[PDB]
Amino acid sequence: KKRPEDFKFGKILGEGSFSTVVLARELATSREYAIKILEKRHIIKENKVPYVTRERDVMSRLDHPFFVKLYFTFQDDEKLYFGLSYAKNGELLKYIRKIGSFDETCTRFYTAEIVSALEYLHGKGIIHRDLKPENILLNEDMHIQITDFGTAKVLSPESKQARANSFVGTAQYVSPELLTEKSACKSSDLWALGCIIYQLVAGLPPFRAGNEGLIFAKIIKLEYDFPEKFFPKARDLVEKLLVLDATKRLGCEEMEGYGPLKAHPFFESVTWENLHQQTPPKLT
Ligand SMILES: Nc1ncnc2[nH]cnc12
Repeated sequence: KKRPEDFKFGKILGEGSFSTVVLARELATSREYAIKILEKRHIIKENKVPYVTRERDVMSRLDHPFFVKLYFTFQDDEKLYFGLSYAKNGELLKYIRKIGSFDETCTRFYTAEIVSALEYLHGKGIIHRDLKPENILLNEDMHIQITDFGTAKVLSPESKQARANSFVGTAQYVSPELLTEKSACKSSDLWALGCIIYQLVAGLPPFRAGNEGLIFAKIIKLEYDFPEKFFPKARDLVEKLLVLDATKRLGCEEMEGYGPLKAHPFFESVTWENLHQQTPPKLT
């Protein structure tokens, strides 16, 4: 292949430090895409080529309903273009802020979608490393579409790699092992999941401060509290995820993976099959 003139560009969906995402319609098919556009001069000058390459390589591996899809890539002299699925309802974070928190049914449903997504991702040997509500988009049907793969890692199957050495993430969601051991693992995403479940119920993530270093100090000490009213089985689940030892988090490989996590009592009423076809509960 496609070229820019094959599309009609509409509204700007997002502006980042080195990318712009624009809604577009492909003329020959009438399909809508979110097109992420990178200016080559800028990505070269600012040493972002590895992250752009990583995003393309990781997204090309993914095929599951709970991820943003990469349908095509093309470039011209100035720019690289990634054709992505359009998530019309934007970031999960927007809904947390607006409603303040989610009821139990909605927490359960969205948590189950995230767990299903992570099961798929980790089953492919990929760590996200920057899981957070801003990176969990919502499609027109209000199912999740996880994005932001330029800081993800494909663990090498040939070496049975478990640990990744790049320092990436977001302070509120970063795992203690990355801070203290300088590496992340698949279980690092389970720590982020714990933060996210907490945030859905309480309205804010559990380790928070106006300076990143203050957050790091709390993470490494497991310094957080629950508000007095927090759904008890969700509290139990969070306490099984926000564990300093990454080999002791429910869902991790050392604990036999996603079957035991899906078996947690908080999920007793979830039907895991065809979750992407179930009608999400309305957010109120
Ligand atoms: N795929 C997408 N859909 C909607 N907004 C986005 N912002 C970044 N990627 C997006």
